[PDB]
Amino acid sequence: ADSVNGAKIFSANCASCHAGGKNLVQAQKTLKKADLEKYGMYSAEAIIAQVTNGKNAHPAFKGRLKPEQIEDVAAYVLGKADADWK
Ligand code: HEC
Repeated sequence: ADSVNGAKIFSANCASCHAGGKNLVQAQKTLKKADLEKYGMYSAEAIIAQVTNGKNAHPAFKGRLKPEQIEDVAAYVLGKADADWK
C-alpha cells in the first residue's frame, strides 16, 4: 500500500472527524496508537474492515473509495500512529 497517497485520501475523507489523529465527535476513540490497540484496531486489516463496511455505525467508504485507496489510508493511519501523529 501507499502511505504518501494515503495522506491525501485521509485529508479528503477522514480528517473532518479525525484531524490530528484525534476524534472530534467521540474523543475516546482516536487514531492514536494506544486507542487503536485498546479497541483492537491496531492493524491494517482491522482499519480496512472498519472503513470499508463501516460497522459500529462508522462511515462506510466502499462506495466512494477503491480497495487500493482504502489500503493506502490504512497504512497512512498506522504510520502516523507509530509516529504519535507528529
Ligand atoms: C465522522 C463523520 C467520521 C469520518 C468521516 C470518519 N470517521 Fe473514523 N470514526 C468515527 C467515529 C465516530 C469513531 C468512533 C466509533 C467507531 O466506529 O469506532 C471512529 C473510529 C474510527 C477508528 C477506530 C478508532 C479507535 O477505535 O480508537 C478508525 C481506525 C477510524 N475511525 C478510521 C477512519 C478512517 C480511515 C476514515 C476515513 C477514511 C474515517 N475514520 C472517517 C467517525 C468518522
